[PDB]
Amino acid sequence: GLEEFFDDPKNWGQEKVKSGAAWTCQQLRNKSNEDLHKLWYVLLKERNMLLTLEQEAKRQRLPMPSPERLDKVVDSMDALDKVVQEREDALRLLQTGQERARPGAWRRDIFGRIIWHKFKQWVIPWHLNKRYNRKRFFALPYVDHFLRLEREKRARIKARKENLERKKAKILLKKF
Amino acid sequence: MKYMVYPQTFALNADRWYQYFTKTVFLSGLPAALRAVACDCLLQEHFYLRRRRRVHRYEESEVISLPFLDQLVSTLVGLLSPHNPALAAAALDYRCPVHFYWVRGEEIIPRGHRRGRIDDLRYQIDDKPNNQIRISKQLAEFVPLDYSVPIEIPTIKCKPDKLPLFKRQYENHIFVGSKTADPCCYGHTQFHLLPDKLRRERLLRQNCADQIEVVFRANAIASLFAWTGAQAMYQGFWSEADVTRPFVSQAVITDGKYFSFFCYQLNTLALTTQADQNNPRKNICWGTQSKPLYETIEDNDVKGFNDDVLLQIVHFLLNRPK
Amino acid sequence: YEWGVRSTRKSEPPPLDRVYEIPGLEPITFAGKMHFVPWLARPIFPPWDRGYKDPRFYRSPPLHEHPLYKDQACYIFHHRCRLLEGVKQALWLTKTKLIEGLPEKVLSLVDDPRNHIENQDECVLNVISHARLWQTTEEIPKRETYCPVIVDNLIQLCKSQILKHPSLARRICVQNSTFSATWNRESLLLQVRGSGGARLSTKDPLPTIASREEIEATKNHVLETFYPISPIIDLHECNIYDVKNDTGFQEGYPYPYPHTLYLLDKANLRPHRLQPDQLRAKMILFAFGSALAQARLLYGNDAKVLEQPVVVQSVGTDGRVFHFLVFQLNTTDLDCNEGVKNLAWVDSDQLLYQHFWCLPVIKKRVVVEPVGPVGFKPETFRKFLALYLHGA
Amino acid sequence: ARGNEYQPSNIKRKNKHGWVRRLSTPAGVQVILRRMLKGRKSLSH
Amino acid sequence: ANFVSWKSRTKYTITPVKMRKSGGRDHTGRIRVHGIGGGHKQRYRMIDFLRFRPEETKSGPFEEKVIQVRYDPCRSADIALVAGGSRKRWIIATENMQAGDTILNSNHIGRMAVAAREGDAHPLGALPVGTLINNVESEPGRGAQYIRAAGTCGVLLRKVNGTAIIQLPSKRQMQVLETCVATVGRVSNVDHNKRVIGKAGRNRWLGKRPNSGRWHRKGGWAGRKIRPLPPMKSYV
Amino acid sequence: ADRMSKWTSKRGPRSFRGRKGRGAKGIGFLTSGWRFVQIKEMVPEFVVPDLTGFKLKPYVSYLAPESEETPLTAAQLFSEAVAPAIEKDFKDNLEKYGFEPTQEGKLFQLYPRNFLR
Amino acid sequence: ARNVVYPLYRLGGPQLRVFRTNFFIQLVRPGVAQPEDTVQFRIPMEMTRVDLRNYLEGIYNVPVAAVRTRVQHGSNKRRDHRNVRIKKPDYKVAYVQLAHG
RNA sequence: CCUCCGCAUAAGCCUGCGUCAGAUACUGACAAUUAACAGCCCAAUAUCUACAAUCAACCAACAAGUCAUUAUUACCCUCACUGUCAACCCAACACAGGCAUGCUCAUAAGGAAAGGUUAAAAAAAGUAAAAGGAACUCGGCAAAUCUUACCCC
RNA sequence: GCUACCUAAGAACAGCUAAAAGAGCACACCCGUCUAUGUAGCAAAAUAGUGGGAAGAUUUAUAGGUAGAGGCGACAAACCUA
RNA sequence: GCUAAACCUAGCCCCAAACCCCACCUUACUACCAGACAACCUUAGCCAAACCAUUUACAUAAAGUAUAGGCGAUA
Ligand SMILES: [Mg+2]
Ligand SMILES: [Mg+2]
Ligand SMILES: [Mg+2]
Ligand SMILES: [Mg+2]
Ligand SMILES: [Mg+2]
Ligand SMILES: [Mg+2]
Ligand SMILES: [Mg+2]
Ligand SMILES: [Mg+2]
Ligand SMILES: [Mg+2]
Ligand SMILES: [Mg+2]
Ligand SMILES: [Mg+2]
Ligand SMILES: [Mg+2]
Ligand SMILES: [Mg+2]
Ligand SMILES: [Mg+2]
Ligand SMILES: [Mg+2]
Ligand SMILES: [Mg+2]
Repeated sequence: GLEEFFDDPKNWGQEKVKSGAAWTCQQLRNKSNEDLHKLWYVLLKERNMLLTLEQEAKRQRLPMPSPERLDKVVDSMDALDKVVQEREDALRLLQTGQERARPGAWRRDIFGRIIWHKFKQWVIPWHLNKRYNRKRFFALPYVDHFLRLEREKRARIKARKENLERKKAKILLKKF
Repeated sequence: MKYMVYPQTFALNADRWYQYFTKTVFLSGLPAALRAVACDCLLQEHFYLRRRRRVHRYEESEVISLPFLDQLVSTLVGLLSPHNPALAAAALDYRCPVHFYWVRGEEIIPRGHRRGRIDDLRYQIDDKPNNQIRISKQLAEFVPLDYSVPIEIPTIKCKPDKLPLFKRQYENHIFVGSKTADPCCYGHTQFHLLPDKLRRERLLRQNCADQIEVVFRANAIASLFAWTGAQAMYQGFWSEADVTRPFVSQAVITDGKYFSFFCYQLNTLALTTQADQNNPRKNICWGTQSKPLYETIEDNDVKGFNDDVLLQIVHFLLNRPK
Repeated sequence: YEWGVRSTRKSEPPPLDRVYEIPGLEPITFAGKMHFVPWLARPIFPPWDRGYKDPRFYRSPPLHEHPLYKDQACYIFHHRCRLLEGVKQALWLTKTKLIEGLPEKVLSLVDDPRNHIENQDECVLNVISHARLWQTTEEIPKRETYCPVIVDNLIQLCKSQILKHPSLARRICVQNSTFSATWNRESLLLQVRGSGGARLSTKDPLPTIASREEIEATKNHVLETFYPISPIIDLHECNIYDVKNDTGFQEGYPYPYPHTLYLLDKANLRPHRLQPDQLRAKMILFAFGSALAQARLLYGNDAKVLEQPVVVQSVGTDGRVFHFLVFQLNTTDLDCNEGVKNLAWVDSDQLLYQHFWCLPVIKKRVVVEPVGPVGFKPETFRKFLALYLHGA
Repeated sequence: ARGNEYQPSNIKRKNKHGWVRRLSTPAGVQVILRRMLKGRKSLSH
Repeated sequence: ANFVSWKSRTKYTITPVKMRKSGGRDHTGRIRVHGIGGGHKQRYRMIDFLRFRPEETKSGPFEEKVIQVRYDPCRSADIALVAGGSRKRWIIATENMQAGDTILNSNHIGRMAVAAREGDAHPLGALPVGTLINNVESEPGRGAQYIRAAGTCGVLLRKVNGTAIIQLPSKRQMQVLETCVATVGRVSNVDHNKRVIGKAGRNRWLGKRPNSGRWHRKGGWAGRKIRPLPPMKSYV
Repeated sequence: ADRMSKWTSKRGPRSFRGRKGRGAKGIGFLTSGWRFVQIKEMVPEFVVPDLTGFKLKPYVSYLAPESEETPLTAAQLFSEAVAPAIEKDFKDNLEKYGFEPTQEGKLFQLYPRNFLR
Repeated sequence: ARNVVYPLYRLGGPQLRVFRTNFFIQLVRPGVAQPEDTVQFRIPMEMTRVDLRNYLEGIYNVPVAAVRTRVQHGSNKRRDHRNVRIKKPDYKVAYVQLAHG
């Protein structure tokens, strides 16, 4: 029912609503996959209720009662997602040895920068895909000068940072 | 800029909103060879007639029911002409447009350089009834003009936009299906076919089981009000010259299997605020719950044909001017 | 001279790398890279085909492998076939003898004043005015709108005679009805797949017009040939077809007997609109096709002289001009060029009205021609009503 | 009389100075590279 | 530029084909020919200049019927819709070509000379010497390329060896294999030469933009040049 | 003339505005007449469990012991799932123990991942 | 779900199922008068109205009759001290009409 | 009292006189534009498609023209996504300029030339003018009337 | 994205005289003859009046094309982002 | 006595050392359909020669030497 989008009617208007601690990753790791699946929707309903409270508080130009529980719920959901992702990653590594769920490859783009191109799902092979063939994954010789220039810009920035750090350290040592 | 009112509408509870826009009160109810011919039309459009191209569900309505309703109207008119002399001279129109433009209520412009200025709420109905019958002699009033009914017209507490309803600025048309020069200016019956988007199955899937009757009722109210208002304004009446006699019309709205019957009496064209401030008149729409003409069609046989529905159609066609 | 210029023709693939030509070594291509690079050899990708069947991305098998492909070419006449020689070509194809003017049997059905509709002139004028001026909100309705409307309104006006003729309750006006009929002429396999216009369908067959003596007399008549134009011109040559005689309805259908094929040329554009001769030829061919389908259904697929000739009427129109046809099929032995021949009575270019003025023409602020039809000819509607009443 | 030489139209804008057109030719690729080297927040138009 | 020639149709047809003007611009987009641009929109009618093109599965001489003679926007001469067997095609109409006429196209070179009849196509070797011809082919089966404008008529001068000598409308002589086909008579619209434009607007309608306003000095080329007639152009 | 503002479907002519979306994943395709055919299998089906009797509230009691974080690893999962069976059958064909040579043929293929979340 | 690659569907394939939904919605007070049966939500931009219908019917068991959506444009007019425009995020607004009256 | 207008669509722009609160058509917050209108389309392989438009009927044409399928094979089983606000765009500006289309053809819609006073010169716009009527001036420029005839190109 | 020309497919042209007209008067629309004002202006070329065309070699919306040793040009050394 | 005045560190310069989730080439930041299209080719000119036309530079020491060069500017 729509009443699940709002806090308890008794809690309505309360300046402060007491809440427990956010779920921890270690605590969640002990729960079964079905238990985590159910807790995900429990936390999702709580998160929807708290976001509703936040938006209504903004509308009414009033502080949200106990704003910290929204952060607690977000942290709990993040921990649950991390636990599920850890389990999926472990299973994937065991069964296939792949450390990434999505296929990809290190490729040199048209600008000469090495990127991790993440493969997309297609129904036809790449040699037939027209748009993919239009996309270019190689850098022509004229890009080498710009690659060198970018490298030198990065080197200058790094040198400035390091020299400034050394200057500040020397000033600190002299002061103390 | 004016709200475009769609008779066949996906909007929920659109019947009440149309009742408000029209000042209409809805009332439940009404104020052998033919069976063979109806079954013949059904079987012609379902089984007998060979289709070169495969028929898909999304086009089943257009390629089955629409020819079926056309055949029903034509054959029934031909067969009932002996029993209804006026029906002989009547003009039968297929998908001829029916346009009605009117003004109902006022609104303060919310925003813009015209904010705070009073502006009339204009509505335009552009219907395309699958079939319709037009005559030269007006039908008799179903109930005397100034018929006071205790039921109160629904009121809308929000803007018409909130019901899915959008404004446009195009030609304002008042059209009965033929130009004013056509002698056959009064209406007799409108046969409407609901579109595929408004299928009973689709509504059931969308959890709109309560809205089948709403769809039929809204289509009836809108289409019949537009037709009667167009007839009245062809006769010369308008908001400041409200009709001196009721303008009657009938409609049958079908989804292909389920039929519903509606009778509409226009008693008021004074829908604007100025002309409605002290107007006791209110239009009336009698309607019946949708009933299935047949249960199912298996190959060469139609199961559970509804003689009551067929006789309802026959009675509407047999209604005559006085 | 070859049509299609090189710049528009598909570009030739670039020449293969010499690494492929060299026998003993395996070329290094960018296939492993999964993308093109200009400094590696171009892969030779094996042909690809999606494993599963996918509509919306489906390629048909090459034509010769279609199950219905046949070396013998069937020439099909459909709703959008415009014969070059027109009436002569249709008569040769259908093995028909032409008679100018409708038969006396049908023409006399309107001579008696009782069959005459009350206020024929006024009612037909009203029908024309509604079709051409009052039909829609548009100031000048187009042919695509006023041709079907005028035909339907005339049919309704005729149907109003149910009071006088109760036999008119045994007929219906079916739409979207399509028929198919095949036959041989001089070893040429000709099919007619007629669709489009409306079909009046009766519960009883139409009475024969011509007598057996006239049918025999048709033997002496010789089909007018035309050279070098072949009778096949303008007919769709088709090598992938199915020889079948279909009446368009399942067996047991009420109102089985065709009575009038109402054909309408509702194209707005003159080039897209049939010429009068081509429309008459189309009427001939569709009437012959319906009659032949009826004959094949009734007396079987036997090439023989029909003991009970099949009569089919047809009314072609363009909204203003009409053409009336009564076709008597009295023989299914079409292959032979000699013998008894079908016969068609034709009345051509019967114009219901000379012109219609949607707007009042004004010269020097003076109305020269008022709004409405000009040159109305009630004789055309009398012929229309005669055809409608025939058989009742 | 003058001054209003810019008659905006997004189709022309993107077809004249868009990312796709800039990458179409090697010169435009170098234009994009120059913008990247300078640190422009808007490489293309 | 992205110019693509509109002449991409591969299958012959009778329907007028929707053209695309060039304005004298090459495929690169630059003006290659001046004075071309605008004019009334036109549709191309595919002309079958190979008059002897026996229909598929057929061979030998064949006749055809002239359905109509029609003005052609793309050509000085008017065309004719000629239909034979189970096909139709556009051809170049001769002077006295009316609808309903019969046109014979043959590849037979008889020992004697065929009685020349205007509008029919015969091998040049089959024509009597001195007959007026048009739509001549450079090579056997190449297709008509010469004497195609309105009112143009070539002359059959000699038939030495297996070759025929043709006086072109420019009076140049042309040696072609006698097997190459040419139609009898002069091209239609003979009065095209006496057409008065009347107004610059009609030139613009036809699609000819006005000449450049820049003034050019006339060089040595300008003076009237009287030259001997060029030698025969041979294709054997 | 605005280059620093994000390109959205609200900018451009009718064609641009209609063509560009807002990231919503497609649900079906378009056929002749612009009719949209929606494929049910392309609509994400929320697999919502039965929460009746569930004892895990969104928050955790503050009176709960604190435990060190031990992120799950492939080695730990193998030890806790496969190692016991391996030991038992060694004291007494890895598919019997659980290894799957290929992800093909599974509804939920681990790589390339073919399931949501 | 959002910010996840949807497994590509081919004809005859299995149903697309999401187990841990990533969409989080807000029930907001309408800023204008609305019908009694209408509920206003603020939705992630990647959520379709079909997705919202299934979301409400499965997670909350709310009988949904109709759903409409619109993309509200957040103001980009505001500027910080550096004269750089501050973009108010755009958000999707969904109007849900309840069923069974 | 004015009304060139105005209302919509297109294009452009992108929240840019909605509410609340602070300041002193600004700032911050809150809200909003809901699809039917429009965009976003089409399974192949061949094969068809001479006969303008102009009320399309006479006629008259020339500059020769926007508007069509069939045959077989596939295929239905399941209404998404996006635009929707404004006093608005291009001209550095709340710029007397530029700005496509449909209706309204003077309006039902949209607006205010005067911040207040005085009524000097000079200046701008306009109206009236005794008698004369080009005597002005390079020239009847301007204004007023409606006005002949002859040349050059 | 102005402008010169061109390509694709569009749109506009009241009323009157005449009659199938690069016809006449005349709106919209395009242009810019002459005068006045303005000259840091309302305007980096405008305003008011006046005037030329206004069914055509017309005007014009959209998209595309021709690029500087160049393009385009009814040659004004015109126009090609003031 | 108002506008205002000042201020010290944000950083920078030169060296040494040392080598450096999802979306996005279609209208970029756009889940999801038969491609074929692919890069390489002398710098020139200003300027100096008082013009300009051949010509005109791009560790130490040998040495500004041998040589080149409108045998001259210079190299
Ligand atoms: Mg422009
Ligand atoms: Mg000259
Ligand atoms: Mg929407
Ligand atoms: Mg003022
Ligand atoms: Mg003052
Ligand atoms: Mg005076
Ligand atoms: Mg003087
Ligand atoms: Mg004088
Ligand atoms: Mg003087
Ligand atoms: Mg003057
Ligand atoms: Mg005019
Ligand atoms: Mg003129
Ligand atoms: Mg000059
Ligand atoms: Mg000069
Ligand atoms: Mg020098
Ligand atoms: Mg010096």
